[PDB]
This record gives sequence, C-alpha cells and structure tokens, in this order.
Amino acid sequence: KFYIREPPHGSPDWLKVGLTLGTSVFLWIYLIKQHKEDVLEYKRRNGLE
Amino acid sequence: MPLVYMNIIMAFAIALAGLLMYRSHLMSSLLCLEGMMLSLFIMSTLIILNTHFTLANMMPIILLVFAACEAALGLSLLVMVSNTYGTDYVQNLNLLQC
Amino acid sequence: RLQYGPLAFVLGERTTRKLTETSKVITVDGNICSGKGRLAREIAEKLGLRHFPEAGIHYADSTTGDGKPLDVQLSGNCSLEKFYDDPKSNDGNSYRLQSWLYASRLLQYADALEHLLSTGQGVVLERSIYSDFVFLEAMYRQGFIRKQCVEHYNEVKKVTACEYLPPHVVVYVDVPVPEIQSRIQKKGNPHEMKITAAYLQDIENAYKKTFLPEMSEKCEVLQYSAREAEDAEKVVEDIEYLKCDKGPWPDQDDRTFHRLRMLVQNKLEVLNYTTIPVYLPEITIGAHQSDRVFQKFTELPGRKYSPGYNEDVGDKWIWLK
Amino acid sequence: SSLLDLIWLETILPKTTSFIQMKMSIMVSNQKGLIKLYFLSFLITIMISMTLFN
Amino acid sequence: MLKIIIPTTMLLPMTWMSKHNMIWINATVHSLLISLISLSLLNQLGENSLNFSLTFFSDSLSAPLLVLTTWLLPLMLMASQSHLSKETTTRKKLYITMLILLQLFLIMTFTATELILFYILFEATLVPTLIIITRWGNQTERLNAGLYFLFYTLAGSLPLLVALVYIQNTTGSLNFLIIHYWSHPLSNSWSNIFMWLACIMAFMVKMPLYGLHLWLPKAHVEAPIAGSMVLAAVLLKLGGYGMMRITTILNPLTNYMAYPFLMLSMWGMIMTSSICLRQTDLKSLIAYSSVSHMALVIVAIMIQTPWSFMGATALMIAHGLTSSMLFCLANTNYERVHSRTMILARGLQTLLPLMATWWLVASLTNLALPPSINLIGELFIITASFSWSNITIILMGMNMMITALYSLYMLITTQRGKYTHHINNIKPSFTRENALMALHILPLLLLTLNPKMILGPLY
Amino acid sequence: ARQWQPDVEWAEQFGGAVMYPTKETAHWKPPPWNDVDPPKDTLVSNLTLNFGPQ
Amino acid sequence: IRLQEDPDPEDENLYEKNPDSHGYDKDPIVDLWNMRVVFFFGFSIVLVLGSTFVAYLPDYRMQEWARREAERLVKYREANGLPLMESNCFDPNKIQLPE
Amino acid sequence: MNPIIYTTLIMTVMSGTMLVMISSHWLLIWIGFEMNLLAMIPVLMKNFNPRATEAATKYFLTQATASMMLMMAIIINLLYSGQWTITKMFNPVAMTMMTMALAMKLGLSPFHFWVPEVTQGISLQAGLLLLTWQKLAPLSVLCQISQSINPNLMLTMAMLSILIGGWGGLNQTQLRKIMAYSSIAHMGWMTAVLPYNTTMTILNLLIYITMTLAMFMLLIHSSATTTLSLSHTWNKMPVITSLMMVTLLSMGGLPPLSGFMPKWMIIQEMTKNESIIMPTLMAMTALLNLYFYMRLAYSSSLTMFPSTNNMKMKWQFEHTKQMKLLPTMIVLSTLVLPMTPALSSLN
Ligand SMILES: CCCCCCCCCCCCCCCCCC(=O)OC[C@H](COP(=O)(O)OCCN)OC(=O)CCCCCCCCCCCCCCCCC
Ligand SMILES: Nc1ncnc2c1ncn2[C@@H]1O[C@H](COP(=O)(O)OP(=O)(O)O)[C@@H](O)[C@H]1O
Repeated sequence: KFYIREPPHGSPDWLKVGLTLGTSVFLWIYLIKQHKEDVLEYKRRNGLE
Repeated sequence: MPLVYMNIIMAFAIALAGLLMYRSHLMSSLLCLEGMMLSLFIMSTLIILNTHFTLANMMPIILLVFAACEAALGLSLLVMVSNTYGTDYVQNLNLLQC
Repeated sequence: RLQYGPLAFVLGERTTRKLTETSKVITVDGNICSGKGRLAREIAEKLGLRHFPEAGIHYADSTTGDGKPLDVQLSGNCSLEKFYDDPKSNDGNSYRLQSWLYASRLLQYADALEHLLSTGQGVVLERSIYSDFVFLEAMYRQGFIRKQCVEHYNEVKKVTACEYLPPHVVVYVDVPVPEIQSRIQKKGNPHEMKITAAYLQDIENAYKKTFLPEMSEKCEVLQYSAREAEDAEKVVEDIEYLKCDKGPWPDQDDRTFHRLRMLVQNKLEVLNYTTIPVYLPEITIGAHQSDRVFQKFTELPGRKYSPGYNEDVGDKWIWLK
Repeated sequence: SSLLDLIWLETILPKTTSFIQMKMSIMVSNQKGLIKLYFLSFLITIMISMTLFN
Repeated sequence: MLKIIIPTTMLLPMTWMSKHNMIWINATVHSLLISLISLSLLNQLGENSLNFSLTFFSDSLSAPLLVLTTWLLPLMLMASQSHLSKETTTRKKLYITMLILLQLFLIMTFTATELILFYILFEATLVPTLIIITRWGNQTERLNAGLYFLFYTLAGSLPLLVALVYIQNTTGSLNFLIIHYWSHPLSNSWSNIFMWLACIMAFMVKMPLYGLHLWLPKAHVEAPIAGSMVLAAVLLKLGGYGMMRITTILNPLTNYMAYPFLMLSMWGMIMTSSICLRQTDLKSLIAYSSVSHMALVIVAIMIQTPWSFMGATALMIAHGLTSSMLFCLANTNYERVHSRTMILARGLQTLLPLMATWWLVASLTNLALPPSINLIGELFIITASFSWSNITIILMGMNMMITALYSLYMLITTQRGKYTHHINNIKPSFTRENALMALHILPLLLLTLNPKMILGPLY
Repeated sequence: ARQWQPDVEWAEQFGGAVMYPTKETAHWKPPPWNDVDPPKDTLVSNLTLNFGPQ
Repeated sequence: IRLQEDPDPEDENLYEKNPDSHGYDKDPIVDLWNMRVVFFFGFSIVLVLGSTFVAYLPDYRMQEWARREAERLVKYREANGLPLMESNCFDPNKIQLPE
Repeated sequence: MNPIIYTTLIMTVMSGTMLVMISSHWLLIWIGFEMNLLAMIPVLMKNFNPRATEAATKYFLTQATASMMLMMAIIINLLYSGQWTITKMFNPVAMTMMTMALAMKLGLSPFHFWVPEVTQGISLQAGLLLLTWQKLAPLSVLCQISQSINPNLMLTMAMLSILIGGWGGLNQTQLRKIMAYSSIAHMGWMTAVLPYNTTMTILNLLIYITMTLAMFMLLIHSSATTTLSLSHTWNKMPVITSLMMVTLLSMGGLPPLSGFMPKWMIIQEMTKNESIIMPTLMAMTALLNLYFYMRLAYSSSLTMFPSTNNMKMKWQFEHTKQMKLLPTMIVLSTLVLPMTPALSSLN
C-alpha cells in the first residue's frame, strides 16, 4: 500500500472489463456475419454465384 | 382583400413597432408583445371563419394558450429583474456587452 | 450510484436523512501558542467527533498520494521559520505563506464538510477559513505585506468562502498577550521566540473586534479563558446544551445539501479561484521556474500518472484498468 | 532597406489592412449592450428588408 | 511512392516508442536510409513521367525536389539535437514529430497528381512550420513572424482554391496529365486575366515576389535552425514548382500578363542585393540573398522558355543546398556567442580554421562560381533572358556583381580581421558541426559532376 | 541564453476587458471572477400608513 | 522584481566533462555511437553508394538510343539524296486546311 | 435546481426541437419553437446571478419577437393560399417575414448582438447547449423552405454574419464572447450555402457542432472563461492545451484539418452555380476568424505565461468528473478530411 487513500481505480472493474470485451467480440462477429450475408445476397441478386 | 384585413395587419405592425422601440419600462414592452398576439388571433379567426375551414377553428385557441405561456414567462423574468435592480427599467440590463 | 452524483440523488440519498442532529461543525480559535489544540482534541474525543489538526503547510501533501510530505520547493515554496526570522523579506515570502495557508485551510474545510455530509459525524477543526484573516491583518498593520496583497486576499476569500456553510460552534480561547509570550519562551522554539509583542496584539485585536462580532450574528459563540479551557468537561457540557435555530443549517434542504456535497467532493473546483491571474510579484512565478518545478513534481514517484496507474509504486493490471 | 522595405512595403499591404480591421473591429464590438439600441436597429433592418427586397 | 511515404509514417511511431537517449540516433539513421531509398526516383524517362498510380506520379522536376527534402531531414535533425539539449523527452519527440510531418507533407506535395490534392498538401505544410517557428523560436518576434508568414501565404492561396474549383467545374478534371493534353488557349478577357492573377499570385507570394516578401526575413530570422533550413531549402521551392506546373493552362495570356512580375522581379533582385550590402544581421543577409535568387527563378519561369526552365530547376536545387549550409554556419556562430550581429565576432578564421574553410566554400557557391550548379542555373536563366531582351543582361550583370560583393563582404567581416578580445568562450568546432557542413557541401559538388540530374524535364 | 517567454507585461496586455481599448472601453472593467456581481443597496421603502385616529 | 523567476543558467560545455566529445550527446557512449552511425550511414552509404548508383543508372532517357536513331536516319537520307531534316512534322495530305 | 427538473427541462427542449423537425404543419412547427424557448429559459437561468437573469431576459425578448413575426408570416401565407403544409411559401411578403424571423432566431446579422451578450451571461454548459441545439432547429426549418428563399436577402445576411463575426472576435478577450462570434461566422457560412445545397448546409452544421462541442468541453475541463485563466492551463494539464490548439487550428479552416472540408465543399458548390465574388470574399474574410483563433492559441499553448503559487496544490489534485465523448469529438473535429465523400451518405 502506497497511497494514504484508496484510489478509485485501485482494482479493475471486472464487470466493466467483461462488458467491454463481450461488446467488442459481439460487434466483430456480427460484422463478419453481416459481411458474409451481404456478399451472398449481392451474388444471388446479380446472378454471379 | 377587404379593408378589415388591412386594419388588422396595420394594428399588428403598430404593435410590432411598439415592442421594438423601448422607452423605460419592460412592462410596456410586454403589453406590446401581448397586443401582437391579439392581432394575430383576430386575423387568423377572420381568415378561418371566412373560408369555412372548419377544422382550423381550434388554431386560435392554441395561439392563445402559447400567448399566455409567453406572458407568464415574461412576467417571471420581470419579477426577477425587479428583485435584482429595484425597478423594471431596461437601462439596468446593461451588464453584458456586445 | 457507486459514486455520489445526480444519479444517487434521483435514487434517493438524502443528507437530511443521513444526519443525526449531532452532526455539528465546531472550530476552536485562539492566539498564537494557546491551548486550542488540546481543547480541540478533548472536545473531539468526548463528543465522538473527528479531529482536524490545524492545516499548516503540507496538509495537501498529507491528504494526497502517500501521507509523507513533499519538498518545500514543490509544496508551498514558503517558510514559517523564514517568516519569523525576516518578516519583511524582499521575495514576498510572508504573503506567499499567507496565501498558501489560506488555500490549505480552504481545502481542509472542504474535506471536513465532505466527511460530515457523507458520514453524518461531526468535525472539530483547529482553525477555519473564517479565522484566517486575522494573521493577514496582523501582517498588514505591522508592514509585513502590502495593500495589493490584502486586496488579492480579500478577492480570493470572497469568491471562495462565500460558498460554504459556517461552523455551528465557535469556541474562542482568550489568553492575555504576556501569558502568550511567557508560554512561547517556555516552549523554547527560537523562531516563535522571535515573535514581537505588536504582532501578537494585532491578532488579538482582529479576533476581538472583527471575527467574534462577525460570527456572533450567525450562530453560537463560546469564549473561555486558560482555566476554563483546561477543564474540557464543562466545555463539552456547554456544547451539548446549546439551543439555536437561527443558523443556515436548518434552512438547508436536500437540494442545497446535494449542491454543497457536489462542490466539496471535487477538490479542483474547491481550489478553482485560488489561482486567479492577479500578478502580484509575491505569488507570480515565471515561466521557466514554473516549468522546472512542474517537471520535478511529475518526476516524483507516485505523481506521473493517476493514482491507480503508477507502475513504479506497485500498481498491477494497468492494461485492464 | 529603410524607405522601401521597413516603411512603405510595410505600410501598403500588411499595416494598412491590419489598421482597417482593427478599426472595424472596435466599431463592431464597441456596443453598450442596450436592448433599446439594438432593437431599434432590428426595426430599421426590418423596414429596409421589406422595402428594398422585392 | 508508397515505398517512400510509408517509411516516414513509420518514422513517427519509432520516434515515439524509442528510448529517451536513442531518439536522435534512430531518427537520423532511418532518415538517411529513407533518403537512400528516395535516390531511386532519379531514373526518369525521356518521353513521359513515372505514373505510379492514380494518385502519385514523379517527373524530372519532382524527383530532385523529393531527393532534396529527404536528404534535408537528417541535417535538420543534427542541428536540432545541437540546440535542444535541455528540452524534455516529450518536447524533443514533438519536435521530431513536427519535422517528420513536414517531410511527409512535402513528399506528397511534390508527388501529387491533381492540382487540388497538391493545394491541400501544400497548404497543410503551413501548420508544422508555424508551430515550429512560434513554439521553438528564441526571440520575442517569433509570434509576429508566424502571423506574417501564415497570413501572407493564406491570403495568396485562397483565390487559388477558388480558381481551381472553378477550373474543375469548367473542364471536368484537375489531373495534371488531362489538363496538359486537353489544354486550350486562354482568351484575352477580364475573367481570364483574373483567373491568371489568382493562380500566379498564390504562387508568387509563396516564392516570394518582391513587394510580397517581408514575411521571409521575419520568419527566417526568428525561426529555429531547423525551421530556417526547411523554410529556405524546400518551402520556397513550392512556389516555383507550382508555377512550373500551372502555367500549362495560362497560355497565351502569360505573354501579356508577365510584364509587371518580370519588372518587379528584376528590380527587386537588384534591391535585395543592395539591401544585403548594408545588413547588420547575418540571418537577415542570408534571407535577402534567398529573396534575390528566387526573384531570378521567377524571371525564368515567367519568360518560360526551355532554356529558362532548366536554369530555374538547377538554381532551385543549388539555392536550397547553399542557403541551408549558410544558415547552419550562422547558427554555429550564434551558438558560440548568443547573438546574430555580424560585427560582434571577428577573427573566427584565426580561432576556428576548418569553419573558415567551410565559410569560404559556402560563400564561393553562394555567388555563381563555375562550374557549380548555381552558376549553371544562373547562366541558363541569363541566356534565356538575353534572348528575351537585351537589357536583361545589364540587370543580370549588376545583380551578379552585387552578389559577389555582399558574399565576400560577409566572409571578410565574420572570418578575417582580428578576433574580438572579450569573447573567450569560442570552443573548438564539434565533429557534429563539421559533419553537417560536409554533408551540405559534398552533394553539391557531386551534382556539379553530374548536372543532367537536376535540369528538369526540358533537358 | 534561454528562450524568451511571456512576462507580466505581455499577460497584462492580454488581460484587459477587451483588446484595443478606447476611452469608453477603458472606462469599462473586466467581469467578476465568478460572474456574481455584488448586490446593490436598493432601498425597500416600505409603505407608511396612518392606522387611525379616525 | 515582478516575478519569482529562475536565474539565467550558465552555458553548458560538452568539452568540460568529456574532452574527446563529438558534440552529439552528454553521455560519452551515446555520443560516440551517434557519431559512428551518422558518419558511416551518411558518408559511406548515402554518399558513395548513391553517387555510384546515380552514375550507373540505366540510360532510360534514351540519349544513346536517340543518337543511334539519328545516325541511321542521316545515313539513309544522305545515301538516297533526301534532305537530312524533313521540312514538315506532319503530312499535308492528312492535314485539311479551311477553304 | 433539482436534477429531475433539470433533466425534464432538457427533455422538453429536445422535444420542442424534434417537434419542429418532424412536423408537417406550420402550427405544429410554431408550437415546437414555443416549447423550446419556454423550456430553454430556466436552463439559461440555472445558476442564478444578475448576469444570467439579464441574458435570459434578452434571449426571451429576442425569441418572442421572432416567434411573433414567424406566426404573422404563417398567417399571411395561409391568407393567400389556404395551405398549412410547410412547403414553398406562396406570398413573397410572408416569405420575407419568415426569413427575417428565422434569421433573428439563428443570430444572423444584423440580428446578432443577443448571441454574444447571452453567451457571456450564461455558463459554459448553457452556452454549449444554446449554440448547438438552438442553431439546429431553425436551420431545419430553413432547409425545408429553402426553394423559396430570396437569394439576395439570404446571401446579404450571410455575408454580414461572416464580416461581423470576424471583427467582433478580433476585438474580444472573453472566451465565451469569442465562441459566440465564431458561431455567428459559421452560421453565416451555412446560410450562404443554404439556397444552393441543403446537403452542404447540413455538412457544415455537423462539422461546426463537433468542433464547438470539443472546444466548449475543453473549456469546461480547464475551467477557463477568460484568456488569462486559460493561460495557466499549461502548468496543470498541458495535454488539454495541445488539444485546444489543434481544435482552434481546425476551426480556422486550415488544411488538412476537418474545418477545411465545409469551406471547401461550400466554395465548390457555390462556384458550380457561377458564384465567384461571393466565395472569394467569404474565403478571404475567414482570415479574421483565424487571426483571433491564433491569438488565443499563442496564449494557451505556443507560449508559457506566468503561473501562480497555488498551482502546486492544483498539481497535487486530480480531475474527478469525466467528460463524455470528448476524445471522440476531438478526433472527429480534426481528422475526418479523408472521409469527405460521406456527404453523399448525408444527402
Ligand atoms: C451509438 C452509441 C454512441 C456512444 C454512446 C455511449 C457514450 C457514453 C460512453 C462513452 C464515454 C466516453 C468514453 C470513455 C469512457 C471511460 C469510462 C470507461 O471505463 O468506459 C468503459 C467503456 C466500456 O464499458 P461498457 O459498459 O462495456 O461499454 C459498452 C456498453 N456495454 O468504454 C467506452 O465507453 C469507450 C468506448 C466507447 C465507444 C466508442 C466511442 C463512441 C463512438 C462510437 C462510433 C461512432 C463514431 C461517430 C460518432 C458520431 C456519429 C454517430
Ligand atoms: N495565517 C497564518 N500566518 C502565519 N502563521 C500562521 C498562520 N496560521 C498559523 N500560523 C502559525 O502556525 C502555528 C500554529 O500553532 P499555534 O497556534 O501556536 O498552536 P500550538 O500552540 O498548538 O502550536 C503558529 O506558530 C502560527 O505562527
């Protein structure tokens, strides 16, 4: 212990850390799925594949 | 247009010129502001009654409602200014400059 | 919630509900080298209140980082011993010390109010910002400071102390000047032994003629001599049997208490007007000296980053914090 | 160096323009903050916009 | 061009992530490597330009300017590390960051293929320069100097922006290749006159043109050594490059509209040389020499013949190198005595021999001494102006005489004579300073050996 | 031997009510630090009434 | 005085602490290695290698190509009695003048 | 003021603006204006002092007059067409009344004085909300009625706005007055491009809102309301001054910063319609705005002004409240020039 008073950010807010990581992962997987669906729909509509 | 609309528009213009030309009191300016909405009410109801726009007859009432909302706002600001300075003179509202 | 603010207020945390009617602010005052410190200790321990020793230099050091004080060059840039030795210095040390002490007293008062409002426990300060001006008048009437210094002090005191609730109880310990000098000689500290008699008389005149008449109108004022101050039991009994309803504390509500607690929990807004661009030669510091001292302060061990993010003092999980 | 560089080439382009802008800024920003005055100005502007803009 | 653009954008994180004592070493080493890589752009074609992509292209006019910029960065680093010893690590890194940003903007400016992208970049070069001047300058006048520099350049360049968007709306494209192939004659009308004026005046202020030049002494005197080096070596060449680029679409109106600018340039060349004759400040003397040489380049571009364009390019490169060297030498003297007055320190030849040699070589190149590229460019410009008219030779001869006079006067005042008695803090020259002067001077002589590399596309 | 930095003269140049003062603007004063002007000593002037004798 | 300002520091001399100083850095090792890298890279690599690279750059300007083409054209034209320099750049048959 | 009352008043201001921006009826548009003003007055008067009271009084007087003129224009338009839908107005006199009323609401010259006066009177949060939101609503109305705007009147008011903003900002020293005159100039630019491309008007509005939010939040963070108060920030948090410097450079329109994009696109669009004199004058007059931005930047970041002695205690303490979206606003206001072709998405 160094600080006379406990710092507000003494230990990581694990709830916030988990929410942040989960939100990032969810957004990334959603973006990947959305891109795949967009490519498939574009190819189907243009009659390419 | 008949002369009646001319008279109502002239009255509105007179009330508008009254508001833009302060003399000493803020209360007189508020009275001029209330007269403008009276002229607007009269003009709108004259127009609506003449063309038999039946559903528009509720418009002048909403006009009156927001008229007196503005009058309430002005009276509140006037009492705060009077509490601060002792009089409702517009000359005392000079702390802020352009 | 999890931190006081508008969300906590709309949730329903109310200062009046928190208080227990025994939450009082008591400030002990007296001339130099009196028994006010021991009397404050006794009152705080008997009433169960939290004691706040007189805020000298390095109080801000004690309340931040580690409790250990910092170098004088980095905390205050002023010396009480040097003030005693050469009161009429040519580097403005007297008024630098006075302004720094006023800022420290303001910070301590904010801390005391924050503790009282967040806990409901009363506080006993060994001096307040409402008694600090007596030393300014003593300095001015002895020629130690200038009229410009007095005016700057008055401006800062106005715009800062106008926003805080006055103490509930003001306990003044009246000790005659010759007794003050005798006690100073007995203590044996050379620096305060250099104190002249005219300086001590000016503080007493300021207390008697300005501070006590000014605080008598607000709330209760109790005055004791040396003998009466020695018996703290009667003082605590007198405090416990005070009837008063003419203070601003009864007039306070939950909204005003919320505003006050928001003000006092933010220490930078407390000190906001202590650094106003009034360029007195006493307090103004040049660009180069300011840059050098600020670089040194950042080079201090636990001062480069925020408290939770200093790796050299043993803070882990920084990458996830 | 003196007559042209330090005096007249300074006076023609950068000094005269700066002086004009400073004077215009003083004129614009030197207002007493009176609602009577600038509301009379509003009235004049309304009249001018009504008459001169058709 | 990405093989040169990306390494600079990697100089940025490397500078910010390197240790506190390795910043100068890393920046210098990798700047030199980037310069070596950029040397490969000198291999140009005889028919057309090097079209890398839709965005960047290189020509015989762009390539030497890019090489000069990339070679100039490490020299600025050396001078900066001379005068910024006591700065904090963050401020040193910010200084290097401003230099790196300036180099990146200059590279993209010279390689831009559209006039609008060229405008955006060559206006973006102002921000790092202004920050450098007004932040790390020494004296009080740095603030006024920054204001003058900024507002002169912007007042010049805004009508250029309006004219460029107008030309794009009119013709369909601002691409340099398209506007060269689809160029049409400009009729003699007031609208065309004012379009010509907008473009030319922007670049003339950037040159600078005589009468529009006060910002140059103000900024060059009051900027730090790196700022002075980049301002004279490269930033004055943006105006010449722009004029050599935009005048494709301004014909035949240039034949009639060039008279005021030619007269201004010639007479102001004479006037600024004469001003140099009677200057009490060394930096001001160097700045006015820069004004004279750029006036000569303006004359070349305005007369606009194939022999003048080669002279313009050669003189631009030579002046960049020579002015950078002169500023470095003056800065070393200033670091000795903490003053810019020319007559304060004397006898520096008997106190510092090798620096006297460097002063002699730099002053010899400052005047047109054959076979230096300075003389090559000046001689080509003089010949083209003679074919233009036969009194331009009179004006050019007067200018050459006065140029020799003031260059040798500066050398004699600073170096020869007897040393000032009370100046006893003149320590021996540093290896860093000597290496800086060598790196300024040796490439100039190598260019003299191979002169076809800096004569432009018209060669 | 060190870079020039602004002093109290420069700061006082920048610390007026407005830049480029004139007579009226010099008669003006900078606003208070916390924007709270000191209250004016307005007189309440309570109504005085004779309640009686008639 | 109007400020609490530091006195102007004395000029710091690199030769006092380090007699064999190159003027790059205060630390002797950093200063020596800065000198070594600057000299090596700049002089050796950039100067020598860039100069020889520029000297032996391939003839992409087609100077020698143009000289050989001109030699061939001169030989052919003076062998057949044609003028060495053609009178027109383009073909007047393919050019159509206005009436 | 109670937090619940403050948040419901803010919700009412936003509801009034949204009613203005979604209504297809002139009466409902006027109702939205009235609701916005009524809920906006206490927000100005939140921190009670005579300056705030005077600023709120002047704001109320100006906005009430503008609303009266706007309702008169609506009634006159109804008289000659019998239509309530917000479209091209069918009477030139009604259109001129509407244009002047909306200009008075926006603060366009010569209806500008109230903007610096009110901004100086009210606090930093109140000024931020005022500038941003109260520019947001009338501009939407103008965009809806754009096709009947008198180009001569609109461009005259816009050019007057640019000139007046430049000169006032040149003279001022108070940060809130500087921000007010900056707002006047930017409104001038927007309304100048208004009769040609409402898309360019919206783009300028968005970039101006981003830059103003960043600047006002930096001022709130540093707690500086004057130039000299801002001159001490380098000794407590030097990063804030650097961010403020780059934001000020962006607001002056220097490339490649985000503030160059609106000026560039507006000049291009105006030149497409054979306007050259107006774009050249508008571009040249912005140099005054850049001058007083640069003068403000010299004091804060590029030079070190003298500090005081209690700044040491301020060093010892740390900033508590966290500004929301300040880094995002600072990035968006300086580094979005390469993303320019998104204005087609904005179309
Ligand atoms: C449409 C939504 C817009 C934004 C709404 C939210 C605004 C308030 C929240 C951000 C406040 C400022 C950022 C700093 C926060 C510091 C406090 C902290 O530790 O925050 C942690 C937080 C992650 O916590 P968590 O609750 O998990 O967040 C995701 C939601 N579950 O970490 C963060 O919050 C940091 C990352 C925030 C998200 C990126 C920044 C906003 C911009 C998103 C992209 C859009 C860009 C253009 C914006 C304008 C046009 C729409
Ligand atoms: N405003 C002030 N100016 C100068 N000195 C002060 C000020 N406030 C307190 N001091 C010094 O701090 C010390 C406070 O302790 P004191 O009042 O003597 O109680 P104790 O006898 O318990 O030490 C005194 O020596 C006094 O001189």
